[PDB]
Amino acid sequence: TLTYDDIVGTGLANKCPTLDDTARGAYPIDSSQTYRIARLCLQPTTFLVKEEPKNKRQEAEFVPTKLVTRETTSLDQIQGELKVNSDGSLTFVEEDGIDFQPVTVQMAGGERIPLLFTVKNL
Amino acid sequence: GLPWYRVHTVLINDPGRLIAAHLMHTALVAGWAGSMALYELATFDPSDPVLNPMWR
Ligand code: CLA
Ligand code: CLA
Ligand code: CLA
Ligand code: CLA
Ligand SMILES: CCCCCCCCCCCCCCCC(=O)OC[C@H](CO[C@@H]1O[C@H](CS(=O)(=O)O)[C@@H](O)[C@H](O)[C@H]1O)OC(=O)CCCCCCCCCCCCCCC
Ligand SMILES: CCCCCCCCCCCCCCCC(=O)OC[C@H](COP(=O)(O)OC[C@@H](O)CO)OC(=O)CCCCCCCCCCCCCCC
Ligand SMILES: CC1=C(/C=C/C(C)=C/C=C\C(C)=C\C=C\C=C(C)\C=C\C=C(C)\C=C\C2=C(C)CCCC2(C)C)C(C)(C)CCC1
Repeated sequence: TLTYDDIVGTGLANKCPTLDDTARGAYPIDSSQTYRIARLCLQPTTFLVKEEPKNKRQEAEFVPTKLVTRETTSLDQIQGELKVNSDGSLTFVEEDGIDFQPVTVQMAGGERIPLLFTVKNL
Repeated sequence: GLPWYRVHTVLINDPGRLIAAHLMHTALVAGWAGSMALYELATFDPSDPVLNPMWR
């Protein structure tokens, strides 16, 4: 079990926890039971930005960008209600957490695209 | 003395200074290439190869 001193400055603190390959199981939902997500984490690996169409007005594509704001990008410690609906579908209702990060990515040619990467009120 | 349009003939019998002069010329031309490239890169919009290519 890793401590802060094991993690600090490695980059691991910006990584979400992973599960190994044997984890292909199933988690039963009791439709009489109330549920929560205790921690939702989102670690972005690629940011794509839609190029502004030349004027040809064809399909503008999403192009790769380079992250310049370093490993400051993940959303984590997010928690909320997991409702069980009458049709047996599940709905996550985000309540709180570190559910946003400012991010600047840089396009081919130098253009920097700041964004608020977020799942606020998901 | 030498007329102005003859100033460079001093190199005719000075192979070392002629080599030096050729080096300087070459330096100027390569410096030009570098600076031209830099200026063009400072002005070129690469955003539209279709209707705004370099030759436009
Ligand atoms: C490889 C190319 C080359 C070379 C090495 C030479 C070499 C030389 N020529 Mg020139 N010459 C050339 C091409 C060349 N010539 C061409 C193409 C022409 C036709 C226009 C002439 C016409 C010519 C004449 C009529 C004479 C020479 C003479 C001279 C000699 C003295 C140069 C001098 O003192 O100028 C000194 C020059 C200045 C102090 C200022 C010149 C300013 C110019 C006119 C304007 C600005 C030029 C700009 C900086 C250059 C840009 C580069 C260009 C290629 C785009 C020298 C041996 C003279 C000579 O034989 O002496 C006995 C001489 O009488 N040449
Ligand atoms: C390839 C270019 C070149 C080369 C290798 C030479 C080589 C040489 N020149 Mg020549 N010269 C040149 C171009 C060149 N010259 C030009 C274009 C002129 C006309 C201005 C002259 C005029 C000249 C004279 C009158 C004499 C020589 C002589 C000599 C020799 C001694 C150096 C000296 O006195 O510099 C003098 C030359 C300069 C200082 C060049 C002028 C500099 C110009 C204005 C450009 C400077 C760059 C600047 C930072 C950019 C401005 C940007 C602008 C947009 C504001 C030497 C062999 C001498 C010699 O030995 O005669 C017997 C001599 O007396 N040169
Ligand atoms: C080993 C055989 C050899 C070689 C490989 C060269 C090569 C060349 N000669 Mg030289 N030359 C030679 C024998 C040789 N020469 C002999 C026997 C004579 C009679 C004395 C001359 C007289 C001569 C004259 C009069 C002139 C040349 C020039 C040139 C150059 C024109 C191309 C250029 O500038 O590209 C651009 C340059 C590069 C892309 C960089 C090349 C990297 C260099 C070679 C490394 C420098 C370090 C090296 C250890 C020291 C110099 C090497 C020397 C053998 C050339 C070029 C470097 C001209 C020149 O020097 O003008 C500038 C010129 O004016 N040569
Ligand atoms: C293969 C292509 C080539 C060739 C053959 C030359 C040849 C030569 N260069 Mg050039 N040069 C070249 C490419 C070339 N260059 C490039 C790509 C650059 C980078 C832009 C330069 C930059 C350069 C500089 C900075 C200088 C030279 C000079 C010279 C000359 C040195 C010998 C001399 O004493 O002439 C004596 C001069 C002449 C015989 C007159 C040449 C007249 C030319 C061909 C047209 C002049 C146009 C007009 C009258 C004046 C310019 C307009 C003005 C509004 C600026 C020589 C004629 C040097 C020189 O001219 O010293 C005087 C010099 O200063 N060259
Ligand atoms: C708008 C303007 C602003 C631009 C200013 C930028 C440059 C400022 C410097 C200009 C002043 C030069 C003073 C002269 C020095 C001198 O002693 O001359 C004599 C020297 C040798 O030293 C000498 O040699 C002499 C004999 S001999 O020449 O060796 O035969 C002898 O008298 C003496 O003892 C000895 O010291 O040799 C020369 O003849 C060179 C003089 C020519 C210099 C002008 C060229 C400037 C353009 C260069 C641009 C580079 C382009 C980029 C390419 C890579
Ligand atoms: C990019 C870097 C730029 C820096 C380079 C700077 C460029 C320098 C350019 C030098 C050119 C100077 C011109 C020399 C002018 C000058 O000195 O000539 C007089 C000169 C006489 O020289 P001599 O052989 O008699 O020797 C005297 C010596 O002292 C010369 O130094 O003859 C030549 O130079 C040939 C060119 C004749 C040119 C004659 C044309 C002029 C007649 C009138 C034209 C206008 C009126 C027309 C009416 C329709
Ligand atoms: C030294 C040292 C350093 C530095 C260098 C530099 C700083 C750079 C450069 C170069 C340069 C940056 C300079 C130059 C060039 C320019 C030129 C040479 C141009 C030309 C002009 C002319 C010649 C043309 C004329 C024209 C007119 C003007 C108009 C129209 C007509 C005509 C076209 C004629 C280094 C680090 C490298 C290292 C080594 C050593």
